[PDB]
Amino acid sequence: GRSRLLEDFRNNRYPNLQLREIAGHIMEFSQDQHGSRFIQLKLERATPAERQLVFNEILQAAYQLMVDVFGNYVIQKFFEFGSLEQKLALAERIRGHVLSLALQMYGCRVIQKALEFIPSDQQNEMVRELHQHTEQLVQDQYGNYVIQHVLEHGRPEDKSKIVAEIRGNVLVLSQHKFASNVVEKCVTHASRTERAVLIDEVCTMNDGPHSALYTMMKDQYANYVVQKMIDVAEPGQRKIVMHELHQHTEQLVQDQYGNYVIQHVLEHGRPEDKSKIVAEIRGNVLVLSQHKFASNVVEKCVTHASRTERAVLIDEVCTSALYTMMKDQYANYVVQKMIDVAEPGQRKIVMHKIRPHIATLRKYTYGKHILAKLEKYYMK
Repeated sequence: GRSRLLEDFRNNRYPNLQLREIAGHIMEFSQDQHGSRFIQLKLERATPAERQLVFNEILQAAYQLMVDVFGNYVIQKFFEFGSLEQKLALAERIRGHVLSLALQMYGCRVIQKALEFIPSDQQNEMVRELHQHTEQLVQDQYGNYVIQHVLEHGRPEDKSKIVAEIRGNVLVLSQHKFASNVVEKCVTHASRTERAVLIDEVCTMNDGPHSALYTMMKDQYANYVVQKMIDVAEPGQRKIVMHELHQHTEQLVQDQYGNYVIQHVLEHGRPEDKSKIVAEIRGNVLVLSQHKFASNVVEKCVTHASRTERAVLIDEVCTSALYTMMKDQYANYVVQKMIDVAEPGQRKIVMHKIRPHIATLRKYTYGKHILAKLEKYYMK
């Protein structure tokens, strides 16, 4: 059913086609996978008159195109390169349907592009329609992305309304697959008072099987919220959060999701918190390096601990444990990190233990990675 023009374009018959040559076929091209991309790349360098001619053929079906798999990109580009009254015309079609679009797969991207390029007075009239269903949007598969956009670029009063909607549900929404992204953006972009209240909510003692903080640290989605809370919490609330983390470090370094929080503390935390984590895995480097989840924790300890702590962690393996670790799929990366970070006096000891197995390492998958990394310092 395609026109001969669109079929020729898809078959690469017109290498230098222009927007003027597809007049009368803009709707057909916008709904085609390759024709839509043609309008996109051309929409950025055409005169406003040429854009207006393209805009004329899609105005009546603009609301249809906003949810189309391929036509929505043409609507997005008109927000990114169209004139003022064109964006006001597109925004007028969205008025009354902001909720319906924000919940759609491609409509949520049209809503984001709209709030990004339309004047502020139209952003306000559009974001006020979002505040009516904030609780519904933060948990939606696509509505949460619109709420995140307001938390990153909206007005502080708009962010306060979103924070107030999250208040009292911080624990539950942190564990939600999509609301966790919204809760994290609140901790990042709310005021220091608002985010201190949100952090304080999960710092309260509850009667649940685990504390609110410990439950979040081991949760699939809420642990990403804990990491952001650790970054921004004031020293008072920070000591409370880190205290709960230290009480469960042994389980967290091996948990499927808790190990990420431990890694975050090792990368960005205070040296005192890093030292207590190093002290916990100290004595178990061999076992934890072969663990599918705890191996990345041990690797971060070798990378971020102090020189004296690294010396003890590295010497613990040298007294063989290195052979078992080089043959392991997870512990292999721990050995390579130890070679890079060890002081030259201790690196000689590590390379002296790897030396008897050099001829056998090439059989293992990562043995090449070990030999190529040994070549950087061995006998140099």
